Amino acid sequence: VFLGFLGAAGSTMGAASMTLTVQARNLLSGIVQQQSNLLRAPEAQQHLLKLTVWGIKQLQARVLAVERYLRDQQLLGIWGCSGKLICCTNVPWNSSWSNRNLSEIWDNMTWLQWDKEISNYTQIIYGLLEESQNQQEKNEQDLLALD
Amino acid sequence: ENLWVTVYYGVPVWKDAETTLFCASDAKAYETEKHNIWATHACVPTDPNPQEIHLENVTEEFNMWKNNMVEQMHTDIISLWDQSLKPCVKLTPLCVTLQCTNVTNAITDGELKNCSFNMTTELRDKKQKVYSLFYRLDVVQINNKEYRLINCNTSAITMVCPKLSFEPIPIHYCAPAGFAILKCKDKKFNGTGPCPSVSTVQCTHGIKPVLSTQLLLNGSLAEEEVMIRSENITNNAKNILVQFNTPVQINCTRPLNLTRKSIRIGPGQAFYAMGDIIGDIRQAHCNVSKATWNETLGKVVKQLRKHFGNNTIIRFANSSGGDLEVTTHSFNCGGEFFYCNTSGLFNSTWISNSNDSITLPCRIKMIINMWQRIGQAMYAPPIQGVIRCVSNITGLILTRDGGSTNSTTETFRPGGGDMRDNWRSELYKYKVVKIEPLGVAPTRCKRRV
Amino acid sequence: AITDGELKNCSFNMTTELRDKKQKVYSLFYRLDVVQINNK
Ligand SMILES: *[C@@H]1O[C@H](CO)[C@@H](O[C@@H]2O[C@H](CO)[C@@H](O[C@@H]3O[C@H](CO)[C@@H](O)[C@H](O[C@H]4O[C@H](CO)[C@@H](O)[C@H](O)[C@@H]4O)[C@@H]3O)[C@H](O)[C@H]2NC(C)=O)[C@H](O)[C@H]1NC(C)=O
Ligand SMILES: *[C@@H]1O[C@H](CO)[C@@H](O[C@@H]2O[C@H](CO)[C@@H](O[C@@H]3O[C@H](CO)[C@@H](O)[C@H](O)[C@@H]3O)[C@H](O)[C@H]2NC(C)=O)[C@H](O)[C@H]1NC(C)=O
Ligand SMILES: *[C@@H]1O[C@H](CO)[C@@H](O[C@@H]2O[C@H](CO)[C@@H](O)[C@H](O)[C@H]2NC(C)=O)[C@H](O)[C@H]1NC(C)=O
Ligand SMILES: *[C@@H]1O[C@H](CO)[C@@H](O[C@@H]2O[C@H](CO)[C@@H](O)[C@H](O)[C@H]2NC(C)=O)[C@H](O)[C@H]1NC(C)=O
Ligand SMILES: *[C@@H]1O[C@H](CO)[C@@H](O[C@@H]2O[C@H](CO)[C@@H](O)[C@H](O)[C@H]2NC(C)=O)[C@H](O)[C@H]1NC(C)=O
Ligand SMILES: *[C@@H]1O[C@H](CO)[C@@H](O[C@@H]2O[C@H](CO)[C@@H](O)[C@H](O)[C@H]2NC(C)=O)[C@H](O)[C@H]1NC(C)=O
Ligand SMILES: *[C@@H]1O[C@H](CO)[C@@H](O[C@@H]2O[C@H](CO)[C@@H](O)[C@H](O)[C@H]2NC(C)=O)[C@H](O)[C@H]1NC(C)=O
Ligand SMILES: *[C@@H]1O[C@H](CO)[C@@H](O[C@@H]2O[C@H](CO)[C@@H](O)[C@H](O)[C@H]2NC(C)=O)[C@H](O)[C@H]1NC(C)=O
Ligand SMILES: *[C@@H]1O[C@H](CO)[C@@H](O[C@@H]2O[C@H](CO)[C@@H](O)[C@H](O)[C@H]2NC(C)=O)[C@H](O)[C@H]1NC(C)=O
Ligand SMILES: *[C@@H]1O[C@H](CO)[C@@H](O[C@@H]2O[C@H](CO)[C@@H](O)[C@H](O)[C@H]2NC(C)=O)[C@H](O)[C@H]1NC(C)=O
Ligand SMILES: *[C@@H]1O[C@H](CO)[C@@H](O[C@@H]2O[C@H](CO)[C@@H](O)[C@H](O)[C@H]2NC(C)=O)[C@H](O)[C@H]1NC(C)=O
Ligand SMILES: *[C@@H]1O[C@H](CO)[C@@H](O[C@@H]2O[C@H](CO)[C@@H](O)[C@H](O)[C@H]2NC(C)=O)[C@H](O)[C@H]1NC(C)=O
Ligand SMILES: *[C@@H]1O[C@H](CO)[C@@H](O[C@@H]2O[C@H](CO)[C@@H](O)[C@H](O)[C@H]2NC(C)=O)[C@H](O)[C@H]1NC(C)=O
Ligand SMILES: *[C@@H]1O[C@H](CO)[C@@H](O)[C@H](O)[C@H]1NC(C)=O
Ligand SMILES: *[C@@H]1O[C@H](CO)[C@@H](O)[C@H](O)[C@H]1NC(C)=O
Ligand SMILES: *[C@@H]1O[C@H](CO)[C@@H](O)[C@H](O)[C@H]1NC(C)=O
Ligand SMILES: *[C@@H]1O[C@H](CO)[C@@H](O)[C@H](O)[C@H]1NC(C)=O
Ligand SMILES: *[C@@H]1O[C@H](CO)[C@@H](O)[C@H](O)[C@H]1NC(C)=O
Ligand SMILES: *[C@@H]1O[C@H](CO)[C@@H](O)[C@H](O)[C@H]1NC(C)=O
Repeated sequence: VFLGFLGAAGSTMGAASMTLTVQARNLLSGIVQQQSNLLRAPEAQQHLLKLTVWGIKQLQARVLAVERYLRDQQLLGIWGCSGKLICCTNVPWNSSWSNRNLSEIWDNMTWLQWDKEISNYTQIIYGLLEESQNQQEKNEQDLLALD
Repeated sequence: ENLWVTVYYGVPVWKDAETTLFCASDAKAYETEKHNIWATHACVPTDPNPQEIHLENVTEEFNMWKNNMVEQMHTDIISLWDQSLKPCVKLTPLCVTLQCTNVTNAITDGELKNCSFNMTTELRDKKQKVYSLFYRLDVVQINNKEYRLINCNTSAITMVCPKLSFEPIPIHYCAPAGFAILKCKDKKFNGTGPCPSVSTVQCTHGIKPVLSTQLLLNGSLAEEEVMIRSENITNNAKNILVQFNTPVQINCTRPLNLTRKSIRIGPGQAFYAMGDIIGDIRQAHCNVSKATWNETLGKVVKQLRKHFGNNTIIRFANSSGGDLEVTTHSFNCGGEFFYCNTSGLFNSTWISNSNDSITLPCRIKMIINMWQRIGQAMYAPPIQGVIRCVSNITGLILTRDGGSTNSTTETFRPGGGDMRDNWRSELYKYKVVKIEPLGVAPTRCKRRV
Repeated sequence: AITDGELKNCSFNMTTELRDKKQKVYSLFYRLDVVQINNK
């Protein structure tokens, strides 16, 4: 079931992982409400300057929405999994990062309070993702070619 | 347990953010409609279908006293007026000497003055005598007798174009992609702390920009009871926002009839002035009903006493000084600028136990300076015919005196001049959030070498 | 008494507030920024 944009914000990590295509298409293709910026046929002079001063403020939010989108899509290409909305990266979950056990996480926690606990360690979890992919692409695949 | 990171994109989580929103006004054909300063070249036609996706289990913290939507609405309003008035004609020739006189022959309490001055014809070497009918607030004395306008020292009085129209039209504030707006639906929300019922909205409801003081016209109502709302209630310098659950109607008029002259200035640029009183001289006034006003104060007193004490005496006084913008009630209706005397509404005591309307006398001036910028002033061209207005009063802006004595008698006065109380009383239930799609979580997946 | 002057002391008309009345004003211009037409 699709509840609309952000509808699974209060559900569990287990029950909100059904709805990942909603916050992806409304992260870019909610811009269909902004393509009206090709306005109606304007009249003569007298506020020809007001037409372009407010034209940039409409276009900074168009360009800024695009070039914050690509750098988070490219980062999945560094880790080895581009395109896929679910990928698996083969990096061992160090037990100093977090806690309990696998099963009280997906059943009675939400993603918001989960993001709080693991935000403190996110720059070191992103550190091992670009290292277990580089070891595979330049070492393993060119060795399994010739051998 | 030996687990492996998996990576999820599209996960519904948020961080708080600050950004600039979309004007997003409503729109029609408007094929003959005059360019309107509030929208036109700023807005885009509105999504006709907002979807209010109700969230489950979410409890978010809002704060209306540190919001940025109020702080950028006050900046856009100055920038919407300052960009429309670039092409408009300056009234630099009218800083001359005026041979004026009274209009009536028997003074009872006069209002208008009848003047005379020179003005260029088509060919700009010939001068002719022209007259007009200026109000006495907009004319000061130099030294039969000789008068001049109120601001020939410092200001360039820019005549507002006649093809313009200033009027409340509902603006919908929208967020661009990657951003979202959250609306509270709790009916006891005093303005801070957790809101246990949150729903994401694409675009807010249409607020009607009306610039008034001491009273909030055409606002949004409450839900069950009267909602009293302030920041640090024991602090004197903080205003007290009041919001009604039922509207209190008002009826306003200018009962004298007027026409327009067409005194030209230059090639293609004319000037409008008051010409004749076709009828009889009458004071502009406004009516508030009395039995509805005395019951609407029966609720504001009732829930003031939960903040101060049951056995206290609550009194209303009227004012203590200032300019016309903060001692009186300002409008913008029908194209003119009314400043009504409200010392008849805010006058009663409360002691903890049909058709007669209250009349309010009202002044008119046509050289206004809004936001008091140095050396700038506007001018409203006269409207042909009598003016009629009907409005609701939904809310007040009181303030508390509070010196250090021991008495049990509080006194509350209406308050005026800061426009951020008009906007903060409407966008209180909102907050903008950011959407962060990437996330990490442990599982048993293993890339498969 | 001239030793080698630099400044010059001038006089001209200027509009008051009301732009039909003219008054005498002065200033002190350098001699490089003033040229001669034809007291004087
Ligand atoms: C609070 O809200 C109320 C409710 O909307 C609002 O009252 C509205 O005031 C406007 C003022 O512009 C009214 O619009 C006028 O209505 C009269 C009715 O006969 C028309 O004649 C007018 O048409 C003229 O409009 C221009 C004026 O010069 C001209 O260019 C044009 O050619 C016409 O001559 C105009 O439509 C509106 O009708 C009322 N609304 C209702 C329901 O009566 C009030 O103004 C708000 N309060 C404040 C302080 O703004
Ligand atoms: C608007 O509503 C909010 C919440 O409904 C009010 O906040 C509440 O403020 C009181 C102030 O006394 C807080 O009580 C105090 O709590 C602290 C511990 O936090 C304690 O040390 C004090 O002895 C006292 O009990 C109360 O906690 C707080 N509510 C919440 C949920 O935290 C706020 O006061 C209201 N505004 C006005 C103007 O009334
Ligand atoms: C709020 O989240 C809970 C998850 O804890 C949703 O599911 C409820 O979970 C409790 C405990 O697991 C059960 O006792 C309830 O029966 C569950 N609800 C239903 C409808 O089965 C809960 O649905 C969410 N809140 C709302 C209003 O939907
Ligand atoms: C035109 O009306 C004004 C407004 O009443 C009259 O103003 C008076 O001006 C004198 C001059 O000092 C004051 O002493 C009075 O107090 C003013 N008010 C009244 C009611 O007299 C003015 O006199 C009128 N014009 C003429 C020519 O009489
Ligand atoms: C304002 O003053 C002007 C003149 O200063 C008045 O216009 C005169 O009205 C009489 C009517 O009895 C005519 O005979 C004159 O020819 C008019 N003079 C000009 C120059 O047109 C005007 O009536 C006065 N307005 C009011 C309201 O008293
Ligand atoms: C322009 O400013 C002057 C200076 O304030 C005004 O003339 C009067 O000047 C004396 C002494 O400087 C003050 O004590 C008076 O209060 C001034 N009168 C007023 C009404 O301010 C002059 O009137 C001003 N002109 C305009 C058109 O405002
Ligand atoms: C205000 O004055 C105007 C005239 O300046 C009045 O308009 C006139 O109304 C009568 C009666 O309908 C017509 O016979 C005239 O042709 C109208 N004159 C013009 C120039 O249109 C208007 O009715 C007055 N308004 C009020 C409320 O009395
Ligand atoms: C404000 O004016 C309106 C008219 O525009 C008044 O409404 C009328 O009130 C009388 C008396 O109750 C009724 O007989 C009429 O039927 C009403 N008009 C309509 C169109 O319904 C209203 O009473 C006035 N308000 C105040 C406070 O004076
Ligand atoms: C309401 O405000 C007015 C002024 O805003 C006050 O009027 C003054 O009243 C005193 C009498 O106590 C007079 O001597 C003053 O001349 C008045 N001021 C003016 C400018 O005329 C009034 O006191 C306030 N309160 C009430 C209950 O009317
Ligand atoms: C606002 O209105 C009140 C009355 O509704 C005005 O108070 C009057 O002030 C004059 C000035 O001396 C007195 O002659 C009256 O007797 C007062 N009326 C009452 C009922 O006391 C008040 O002055 C008005 N505001 C302003 C700024 O003039
Ligand atoms: C001003 O207040 C009146 C009174 O609420 C509004 O008119 C309608 O009044 C009826 C009463 O029979 C209510 O049931 C309606 O909900 C009111 N609104 C509408 C849109 O019909 C009037 O709308 C108010 N003015 C504004 C601008 O909202
Ligand atoms: C003001 O100073 C100038 C600069 O010295 C004097 O200019 C002289 O102008 C005459 C006119 O032809 C020349 O012949 C001289 O060579 C200039 N210089 C000197 C040093 O005399 C001028 O004379 C002075 N003004 C008056 C009124 O004497
Ligand atoms: C420049 O010239 C002006 C006049 O042309 C001088 O101003 C006069 O100074 C005397 C002082 O003795 C006053 O009595 C006069 O009233 C002033 N005149 C005016 C119009 O203000 C000024 O002193 C000269 N400057 C220099 C540096 O010599
Ligand atoms: C786990 O994390 C801690 C601190 O972040 C680090 O010292 C340790 O080497 C990590 N790895 C293990 C225990 O395998
Ligand atoms: C996980 O840990 C909790 C507390 O640390 C414990 O109660 C539970 O038995 C553990 N095992 C599971 C959920 O299989
Ligand atoms: C986050 O990091 C700070 C700085 O080391 C630390 O004090 C805090 O306890 C950490 N919080 C969590 C939940 O790990
Ligand atoms: C309003 O009604 C109350 C209660 O009936 C009464 O005490 C009071 O005198 C009335 N008038 C005013 C101006 O408060
Ligand atoms: C004031 O009145 C309210 C009304 O219910 C009551 O709850 C409260 O206890 C009273 N306070 C005092 C101090 O009497
Ligand atoms: C202020 O209140 C007094 C006392 O009720 C009353 O006599 C007076 O008329 C009121 N003032 C106005 C302007 O109505």
